Amino acid sequence: RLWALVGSDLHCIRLSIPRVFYVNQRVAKAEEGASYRKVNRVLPRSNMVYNLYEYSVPEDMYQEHINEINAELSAPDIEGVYETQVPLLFRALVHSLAQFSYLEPGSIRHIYLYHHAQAHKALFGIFIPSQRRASVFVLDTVRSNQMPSLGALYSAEHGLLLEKVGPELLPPPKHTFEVRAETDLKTICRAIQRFLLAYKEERRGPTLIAVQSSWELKRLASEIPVLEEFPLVPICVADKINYGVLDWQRHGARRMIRHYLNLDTCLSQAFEMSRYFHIPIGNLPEDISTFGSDLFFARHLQRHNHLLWLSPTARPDLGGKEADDNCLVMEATVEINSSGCYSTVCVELDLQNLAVNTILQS
Amino acid sequence: MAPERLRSRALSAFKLRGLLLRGEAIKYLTEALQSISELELEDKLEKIINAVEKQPLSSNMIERSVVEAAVQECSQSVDETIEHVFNIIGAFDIPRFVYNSERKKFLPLLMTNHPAPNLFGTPRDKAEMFRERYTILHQRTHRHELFTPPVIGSHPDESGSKFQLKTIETLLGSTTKIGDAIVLGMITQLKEGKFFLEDPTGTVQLDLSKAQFHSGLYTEACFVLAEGWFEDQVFHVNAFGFPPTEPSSTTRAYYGNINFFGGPSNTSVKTSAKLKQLEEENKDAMFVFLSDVWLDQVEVLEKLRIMFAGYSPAPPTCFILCGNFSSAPYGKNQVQALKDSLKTLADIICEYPDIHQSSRFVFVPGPEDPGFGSILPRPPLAESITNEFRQRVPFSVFTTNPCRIQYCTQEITVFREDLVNKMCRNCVRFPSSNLAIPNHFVKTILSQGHLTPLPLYVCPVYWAYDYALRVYPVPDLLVIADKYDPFTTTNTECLCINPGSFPRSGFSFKVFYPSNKTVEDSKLQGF
Repeated sequence: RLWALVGSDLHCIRLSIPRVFYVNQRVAKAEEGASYRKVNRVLPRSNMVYNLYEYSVPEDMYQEHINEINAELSAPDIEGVYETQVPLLFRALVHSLAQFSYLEPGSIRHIYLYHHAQAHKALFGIFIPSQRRASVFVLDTVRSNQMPSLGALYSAEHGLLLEKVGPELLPPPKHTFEVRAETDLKTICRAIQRFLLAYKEERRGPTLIAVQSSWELKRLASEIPVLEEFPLVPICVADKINYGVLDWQRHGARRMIRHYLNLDTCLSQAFEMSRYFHIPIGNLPEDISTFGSDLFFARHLQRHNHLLWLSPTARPDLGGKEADDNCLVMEATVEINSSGCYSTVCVELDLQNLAVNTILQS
Repeated sequence: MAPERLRSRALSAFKLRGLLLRGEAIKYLTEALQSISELELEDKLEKIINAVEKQPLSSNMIERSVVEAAVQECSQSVDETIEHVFNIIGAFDIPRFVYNSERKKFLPLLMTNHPAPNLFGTPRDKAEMFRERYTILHQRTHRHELFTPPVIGSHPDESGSKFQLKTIETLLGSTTKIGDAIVLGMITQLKEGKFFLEDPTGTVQLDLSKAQFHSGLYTEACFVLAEGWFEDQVFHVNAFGFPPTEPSSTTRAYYGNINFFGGPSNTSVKTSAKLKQLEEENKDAMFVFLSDVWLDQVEVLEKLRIMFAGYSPAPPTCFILCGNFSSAPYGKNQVQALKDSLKTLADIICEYPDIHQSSRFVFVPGPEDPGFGSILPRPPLAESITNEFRQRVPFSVFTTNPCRIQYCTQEITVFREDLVNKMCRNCVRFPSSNLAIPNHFVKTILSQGHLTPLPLYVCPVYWAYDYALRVYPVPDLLVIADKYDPFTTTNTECLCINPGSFPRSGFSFKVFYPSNKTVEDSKLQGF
């Protein structure tokens, strides 16, 4: 499903792409396409030097039709055995495309939500700018309730940066609140499902849900069904809070209310990253963040066509491994150790960013 | 009965047979025999003395344990047993025999100068692997019909049924352009494209321009009968073939019923009348075999619940779950996920207590599972992972990969590795398609007599434990668990099977009945 922006909040369509297998044979074995086209992507055959094959000219190609190989492994470009697997993601359509400048990915309306938790104090957090109703729903100290949910969920503090990074939000930010609570495994998620389905109709139904963080139970995929998009508004787990939770001078003002501005932070960060590789709201940065380099390198290895990249749990894009080539992985730092001091100075030098400096000379 | 006369007669009964009882032994014997009189006492004494002498006695003096075992056997207590009837043998527990050429006999290592096997082997042991593989195949080869005729067996002399054998060092000499040379040796690509043969005497080039190759999947490190002629330090191959395979009946008829397979039995379990009876005490004696059981997936766990529902009637004696237990074997994540897997499996097993008390559950971990996966024989899965399953399901055994399972008179080998792909990638000569690849693979494994007929960097092995990977003599089952294809084949009274890979077989798996040696498909794909 492709989710995109008309002048309203969102619209969508259902689509598919011919998912490439570099099947590497149409001559003897064949399927419903003679797609031996424009053989150029030479790099898997070059990666395979770790696997040691000869004469290795690039490819031959066809759709992934079934979950099974042509086990009579062979090829006409030159005979041999090959990976043939590549299409781990779809990045652009085949059957129109724009220039994808002016991507302007900010939809206007959403509900705001938060999941971070102690096993005994789980902090399901509603707090939004329009509605003053909020939540810190449930705790396993059933004889009591989470006490700062009023007097510090109301931050008594609005930061000055709200007035600067504010235009990405339709109502102005607003941080005075009141709350409700529940305690039983039957009721929390079911009630929040009904709540959020009704909450979205205040903004009218079709909307994103701006989850400020999903540190509890990875409540990003493990949530009740969304009915529309889940954006990657969640912050990474930077505040690894597991103490007794009532210290809301930080755990309430900073963790909840100042992390409203992290909506604007994370989204503007993602948008300006999308200026460089055109994926805004589902983008990897602040995780391992490899997708910037990986996808730029892949499309440059399409510009001079070399390879769209595999990604197994281990490292490479090749088949069986000769361990002698791995022995380097199995196994300049000189200490001149002048324990006499001779041309007495503040003995010092320090060097940075040497890796990006290295590649420039070759 | 009078204790003094009972003691005197029991001591005399053992003394006349040449056996001395310690004080504890005679005291226990008198207590056990106190309820018996002269109408039965002497027959009881003779019977239990025979039971004593049946045991591996190291001396004439008898401790209390031996007479304990003897009189308990006299009192049966072996009814509906699992000991003597079903054993799981770790690869490190397999006995280390060595073939002595001058005696032409397999000797256990205690009767020899050979040291005990250990992971940090000597430089000698690395060569000893391949030298012993050649030795076993060599003594296998020379007992075939290719042997020379007896004394005037034919009035004209014959060249060993036209299959007379020689070693490399013999032909490095006067035998240039002799058109009938046959040599047993290992294929090696000792120079790139310039293949060589090697045996314990030396090496020689292989001109394999014509191969004329018999069915079987030839790889580097395969031992072959190279038939050809020698010139210019090159052996010009006319034909390649593997050594012929033996049935275990032939091997044990030659060498006697030595327990090559291992386990408690001193003799081969295939020859025992009592065990022949105990094998068939249950007409539907049955076992279940699976592989790649990804219990870090909820789908695999739920389908396992349905499989336990399906085999609540007539449950097996044991479930065999071969390794690569995980979708995502990627470290700490999977250590905790396998703890969760075994907790959930214990929950499921306790939700079927009848199957819990009727069936055992054993695990043979794969190379990708956590621990020392990458080198064989693999140790079992880490005990810290197993600990909750150890205490919550005592009816289970985590073990090595490979492991040797014995059920009464029959021999089962279980080994998890994706070896067909390895073998075909290290292929020297792309086989003829007229025979199916699992049949090629099984013929190659049986003829090479080894689970890993490939170079060491292709199949990393602790050098001194390479004998544990040896397939010799041929067992009843070769359970080669492999992603490639689930299958069933047979040769030399073995059924060589692959349970496949449970997430990729559509959750199909195998069932085995040793009471008639039949194999059935758990075709439970829509379950």
